[PDB]
Formats: sequence, C-alpha cells, structure tokens
Amino acid sequence: SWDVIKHPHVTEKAMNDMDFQNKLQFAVDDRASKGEVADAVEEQYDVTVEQVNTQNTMDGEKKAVVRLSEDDDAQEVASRI
Amino acid sequence: TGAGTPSQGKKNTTTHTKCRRCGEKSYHTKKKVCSSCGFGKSAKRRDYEWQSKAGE
Amino acid sequence: ARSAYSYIREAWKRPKEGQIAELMWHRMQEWRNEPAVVRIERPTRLDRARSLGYKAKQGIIVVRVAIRKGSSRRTRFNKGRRSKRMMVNRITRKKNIQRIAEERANRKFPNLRVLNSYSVGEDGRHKWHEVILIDPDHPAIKSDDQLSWISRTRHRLRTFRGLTSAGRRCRGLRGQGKGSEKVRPSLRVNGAKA
Amino acid sequence: PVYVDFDVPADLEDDALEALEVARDTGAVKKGTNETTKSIERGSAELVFVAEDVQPEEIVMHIPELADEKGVPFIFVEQQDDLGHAAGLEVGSAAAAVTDAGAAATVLEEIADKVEELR
Amino acid sequence: GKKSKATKKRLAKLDNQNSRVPAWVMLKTDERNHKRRHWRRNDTDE
Amino acid sequence: TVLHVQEIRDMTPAEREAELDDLKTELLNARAVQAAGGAPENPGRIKELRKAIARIKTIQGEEGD
RNA sequence: GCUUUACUGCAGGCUGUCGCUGAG
RNA sequence: GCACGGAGGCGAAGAACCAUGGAUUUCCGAAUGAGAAUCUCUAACAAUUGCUUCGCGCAAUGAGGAACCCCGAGAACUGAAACAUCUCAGUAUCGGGAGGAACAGAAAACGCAAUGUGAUGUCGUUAGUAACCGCGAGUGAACGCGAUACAGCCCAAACC
Ligand SMILES: [Cl-]
Ligand SMILES: [Cl-]
Ligand SMILES: [K+]
Ligand SMILES: [Mg+2]
Ligand SMILES: [Mg+2]
Ligand SMILES: [Mg+2]
Ligand SMILES: [Mg+2]
Ligand SMILES: [Mg+2]
Ligand SMILES: [Mg+2]
Ligand SMILES: [Mg+2]
Ligand SMILES: [Mg+2]
Ligand SMILES: [Mg+2]
Ligand SMILES: [Mg+2]
Ligand code: NA
Ligand code: NA
Ligand code: NA
Ligand code: NA
Ligand code: NA
Ligand code: NA
Ligand code: NA
Ligand code: NA
Ligand code: NA
Ligand code: NA
Ligand code: NA
Ligand code: NA
Repeated sequence: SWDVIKHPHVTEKAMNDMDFQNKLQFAVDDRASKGEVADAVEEQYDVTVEQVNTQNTMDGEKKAVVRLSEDDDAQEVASRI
Repeated sequence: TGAGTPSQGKKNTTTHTKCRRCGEKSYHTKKKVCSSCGFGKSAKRRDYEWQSKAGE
Repeated sequence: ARSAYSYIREAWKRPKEGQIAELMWHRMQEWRNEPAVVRIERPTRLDRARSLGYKAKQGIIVVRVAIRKGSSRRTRFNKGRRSKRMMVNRITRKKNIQRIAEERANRKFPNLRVLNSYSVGEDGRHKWHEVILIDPDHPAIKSDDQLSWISRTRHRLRTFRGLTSAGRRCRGLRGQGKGSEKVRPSLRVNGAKA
Repeated sequence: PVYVDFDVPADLEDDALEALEVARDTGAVKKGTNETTKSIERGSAELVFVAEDVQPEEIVMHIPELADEKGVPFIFVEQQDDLGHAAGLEVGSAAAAVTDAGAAATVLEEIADKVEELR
Repeated sequence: GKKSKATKKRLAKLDNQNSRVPAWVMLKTDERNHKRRHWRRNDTDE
Repeated sequence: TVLHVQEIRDMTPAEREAELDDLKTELLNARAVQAAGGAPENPGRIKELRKAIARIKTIQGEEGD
C-alpha cells in the first residue's frame, strides 16, 4: 500500500511560504486528494491543517501547499526534520 | 495553392496517439482504434503473415 | 419386440407422409418465428439423439439451428480474374449446411462441445438440424463412462476442427480404401486436394 | 393433438386415473412409453394411458393405431405428470399400461366401454 | 493545447530522460546519451 | 542488520506494527533530510530502513499478522 | 486506361420449370 | 548488476553467489462494474453459456505462443515462348480452432483374384508406373513390398 506523504518539498519558494504564510509544502502521492493530504499531515506532525492546495508537477509527482492554523508554526514544525 | 509546402501549414491536427494497449504512438484518437495492435477493433492482437517473407 | 423408439425412426424415414407431415407443417410455423439458435428441453427425434449419444442426463443440451438453403452467398470479383474464376452463381462452399449449423450452435454455447447433430426437416429456404452438446465441466459427465471422453482437453472445440460426425464425413473420410488417397489422414496434410 | 381424435371428459379421466392407482397396488402396470409399447405388442395390455401434453408428439404418435390393430383399449390423459404420479412415479410419464388390473378389473373394463362409446 | 494527467506524466518522464550521464558514471566506467531529444529538432510521441 | 529476523519473529504482532511505524518514520525523516540536501547522511541506512521494512512486512504475512 | 455488332466469359434484367405448395 | 567514481554500508548472527520452494507483485493490457490515448467515475465473472439451493451460489469461454497441426476462404504475376482449359496452386494471403505434438485409426477395407492380406500414421520403394491433359505444355496416385511402432475397445437397440 502507498503512503500519502512522500517528503517535504524544500526550496526557496517553499521557505517563503513557511516563513511568511505558515505553509508547509510536500511531495505527495498523486492519487491523494486534498483531504487525504490534510489528514496525513495532521497525524504525522500533530498540527491543525487549515487549507491545502495541490498541483501535479512536471516532475511526475504531486505537490501540496498546506497552510497550518495560526495556532501552529510551520517554521518550528519543519525545523525538527 | 500548392499541395506541397503551402499545404503543410494546416497540419495541426492530432490523430495517432500513444496506444494504451501496445504503447506505440498509433492510437487514432478520432477512430479510437490503433493502427498497430488493433486495440479498439480486435480483442486479439493485430498480426498478418505478410509482415514477413512468406517462407519466414 | 420393436422398441417404441423404432416408431419415431419409422416415421421420419418419410417426413412428408402421414402424421409427422402435419407435425412439420405445424412446427415449422413456430420455428420460423424462433431464432437462429434455440435450446430445446427434449430432442424432436428421440431415437436419433440417443442413437447419436444423447442421454436425459445433466450436462447434455440439445438445440435447433436454422441455416439458409442454397449455394454459397458469394461476392463477385473486384479485380482481375481469369474466366475460370469469374464465378459467382454456381460456386458452393465445401462445408455442408449441417456442419455450419453445428458451428453456429457451438458458438452460442462457448463452454459446451458438440457431440453430434441431425436433421429435422426444411421448408423452402431454411434447413433445421438439432445439435447435441455436452458440458465437459459438469461431473456426471466427467463421471459417465460413456461420454467422459469429451471432457478431455484434446477435444476443445471439436467442431471447428471438424472432429465431429458430419465433420469427418464432410472431410471425405468415410471409405477406408479407394477414393480416400487425398482424404486421410487429413485434407491439409494431403495438400488440400479432396 | 394430432394423435388425439376424441376428447375425454374431465370426470371420465378421474375414474381412469383412480383405477390406475389401485392397479399399481392390486394388479400390474407398466410405466413409460417403451414399456407401454411392448405391452400392446406382447398383448399383455388391457388398458393404456397416453398423455396429451407430450412434446415432441412423435414419442406417442404410434400408440393409437398400434393399439387399434391389437384390440387393446386406450385412454387420453391431459396432464403428463398426473399420469406419472398416478402410475406411482415421482416423475411424469408420457404413457402407461395397465397390465392386468387389480381390484379394478370391473371399473376398468367399464371405462374401456365408456371410451369405445366415446367413439 | 490541453494535456491530461497521464500525458503530463509522460512528457515529464521524457524531460527527465533528457538529462546527461552523470560525471561519476564516467569514472566508474573508465569511459554519451543516445536518447537526447531537443524540443525543436526532435518530435515526441502521441 | 541492526534488525535481524529472529528478533522480528520474537516480537508480538503488535510489536512489529509498532516497530514498522517506527522505521517508516525514520525513513520519512531520512528522506526529509535528503530532500533538504542534508549531508549528515549514512546511505547504508536509508537503504537498510527499506529492507527492514520489507522483512517486517514479510514476517507479518508469515505469522498471520 | 478506354471502345465496340473483336474472342471468351462473368454479374444483372426478363422468361419457363422444380422445391416451399394446400382444398374443390 | 552491467559500471573499474565518491561517500557510506553489508558479511563468522556465515553475506555475496547458485538451486528449489514461498512473500510481495502499481496502472493499461483477453481486460470482465462503467467510461478513458496507461487516467477517471459510483459495488461489479462485462458478454455468452452449463449446473442451479434460480443467489453470479458453483463452474466454463475469451487472449498469448517460434513454427509445427487441424477445419474453412482462396489470387495473380508466371509457364504454355501469344492465350482462354490447363499451369503457377489448393501455392500467397485471409477467417476459425487444438495440442505438446496435432490429425488418423480398428474394414459396408484390400482385390499381387487368393486354400491370400488384415486398424492408423510415417519412412524406403512401387513410379513419372497407372490416370489426367488445346492428348499441347504439363500433371500424377494407389494395392503390394521392405521398415518404424504396434492395441485394442465403448455405445444405440433387442431382454431387463
Ligand atoms: Cl466443439
Ligand atoms: Cl494382400
Ligand atoms: K492465368
Ligand atoms: Mg488545480
Ligand atoms: Mg496529391
Ligand atoms: Mg530541466
Ligand atoms: Mg475495464
Ligand atoms: Mg497473364
Ligand atoms: Mg504465356
Ligand atoms: Mg500427419
Ligand atoms: Mg502451344
Ligand atoms: Mg495438379
Ligand atoms: Mg489400391
Ligand atoms: Na521529489
Ligand atoms: Na464450445
Ligand atoms: Na477432390
Ligand atoms: Na518538437
Ligand atoms: Na492507361
Ligand atoms: Na513477481
Ligand atoms: Na469466469
Ligand atoms: Na447465478
Ligand atoms: Na511465353
Ligand atoms: Na502479352
Ligand atoms: Na488441359
Ligand atoms: Na508378393
């Protein structure tokens, strides 16, 4: 069985979203919906996912831009990995 | 109008595409039939004996 | 004493006489409104079926098949042909109608195999034959010492290879002597000359 | 139908089947067209039953004339399974033969009469 | 033109297959990409 | 390596599942560190983490969970 | 390739006959 | 792994490597819930069948494979120094189907005519013999014989 989350998509633009918008970007399996991406994320990092935007990339993978609630801090969640 | 060069310009149509069945770019997307494996016309795969010399 | 069957046979020797004559006139009317392939619970010619291998048992099916009469339905040539081959009207197929029937029937019952077939009359344009088919997968047939041979893999699609009754006869394999030089052991092996 | 030239009233039929059941217990009866046919031929048949719902009709066609030129009396039953059940079979039967009735040779003999009269 | 998720995947593979043999392979093999496809000079399938 | 077959079988169905979800996370964090061009790698393990996971799964099937 | 009262045949059309087809 | 780099790792808890057996085995694909250029939409043997507890409950078929095999359809160039029958040829090619081999097979046979042989293939021969044929060009067996291998049976019906 396939896993929802593949790995954190870390790039300059990903950083800006994390520092400035409290958003975490991930490389997720392309068969995963926004909702699945949401759950998986909350469960894996114990946070509150507010919104998820997806985009099927020219790399063959799906990218997910996940925004965490003001309650959580992306910068911190990402720093532990 | 020349049937040559000047008539080559209008060729922006898509027809034969990658066949889901045999992987060749011969799936005619208007016909929904593959010119190579026959997918969309035959359950059995396309094959003829003239594809090779009679005695081989 | 004469078997009850022997009567069924006697009657069919002259299908245009007496009672059976009026039976056909009756039936055919219903037959002509029936399909190409219709399964029937009981053989119209009991003696015949049983004689061929029929048994009122599980896994044995019988069906009546309608085939058009006449020569081959042939399309005229669309390119160069020498006179000899410009033929259309008088060309007839090398497979008799009964054998076509057997095949049509068999295709309608993909899992079953043809055991044998017989005629059941004909009007001005049809020809009806009844085909006996067998379910080589139903035990009772797998366990029948008189038919279990048809369950063998070597018999998959007997009709299509002419391993049938009419199949072998149509292939000119009746005689064991003179005349069968190009027939046995197979038309194809004899270069197709009979 | 083609081998049926006279119609047997519902009631007559009942007296017939009734006699058959006692026949199987008191006398002797033959079940099945083949066994029936041999009776008419071997003369051992007193009364023969023939269904009217037989298909194909060939299985029975011969009974009538066979019985007429053998003197053996015959009667028509409407239902095939009633003949069967009556003969004591769990299945149906196309034809039956009462080979020497039993505690019914009377009623029977008279049914044969009723039919002869039924033309 | 409007491409589908499947198409996009293929074009994607092709782009990847369009990278060069890594330097390290050269050394590991003591010593060419015969599948180099230019977007203008070459033509993909479908 | 650091995780042998005997040891996987000496676990209870609940211990393998616990060990499994454990390795998956090590792996997942391994990949994150790799995704961030992280050099504190030790390639021999990110590879092992995949094999350990296979074995555990293999055993889960053998034992019936 | 084409043509025709070139040679030989082949479709097609018309027509007689048989089978389907029975009562006075 | 090919693949001889860099870093790192595995192996005496006997790895690598080989054999057999087993696990896993995405999507399309006969492709079978429905649709679709390998993706998508809301429980599925789709379709045709057999049995049937008449419920997809139990089963079958589908498609592939180097050719070989069996059943159907069936040219023309060419040869005849033209060409029409004839020949190329039942070839090329096409439709349907089986197996590991197929097909054939235990005489309504043969017919060295016999006081004889004795299922069937195949091989050698019989023989370019007999037979065909604008009796042109061409076409072309069989019985038998010598070998190979051998194997002989089951229904329908009569009587139950
Ligand atoms: Cl068959
Ligand atoms: Cl001899
Ligand atoms: K010719
Ligand atoms: Mg979008
Ligand atoms: Mg032009
Ligand atoms: Mg690039
Ligand atoms: Mg599908
Ligand atoms: Mg010519
Ligand atoms: Mg010539
Ligand atoms: Mg052979
Ligand atoms: Mg000449
Ligand atoms: Mg010849
Ligand atoms: Mg001979
Ligand atoms: Na990636
Ligand atoms: Na079949
Ligand atoms: Na012939
Ligand atoms: Na291009
Ligand atoms: Na011309
Ligand atoms: Na595998
Ligand atoms: Na199935
Ligand atoms: Na069902
Ligand atoms: Na010449
Ligand atoms: Na010429
Ligand atoms: Na000739
Ligand atoms: Na001799």
